[PDB]
Amino acid sequence: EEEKRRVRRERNKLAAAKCRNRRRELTDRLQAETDQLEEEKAELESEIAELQKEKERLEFVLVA
Amino acid sequence: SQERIKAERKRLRNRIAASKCRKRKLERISRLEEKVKTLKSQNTELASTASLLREQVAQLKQKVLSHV
Ligand SMILES: [Cl-]
Ligand SMILES: [Cl-]
Ligand SMILES: [Cl-]
Ligand code: NA
Repeated sequence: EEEKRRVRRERNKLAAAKCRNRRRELTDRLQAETDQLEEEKAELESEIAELQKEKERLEFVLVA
Repeated sequence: SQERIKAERKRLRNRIAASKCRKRKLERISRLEEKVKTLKSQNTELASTASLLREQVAQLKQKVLSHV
């Protein structure tokens, strides 16, 4: 009788859950890209440090 | 009508709660989008610096070789 309201609330809760799963898809993708970019940034910082050390080494050799 | 009042107040409270939650969600998404953009730009700068350095080191190594 009023179980119309029951089906409607179950459906509302399912629609909400699908929308939250779409939101999570988006934020999870963005978060994973961010994680990847942070790792690649760290790698680039480390590489630059090593390359700059080698550059100063070689400059020292060449001034003697 | 107390009934009409009760029903409309309940729906409106629920709509505030909804819209404030939506504001929070979109703000979080926007911060993540901005952070991705920032990191791509930072890593572009770093990658150009690193490739410059690799080229410079390689030139210095050739100069060293020029004397052995
Ligand atoms: Cl959500
Ligand atoms: Cl979550
Ligand atoms: Cl090196
Ligand atoms: Na840049």
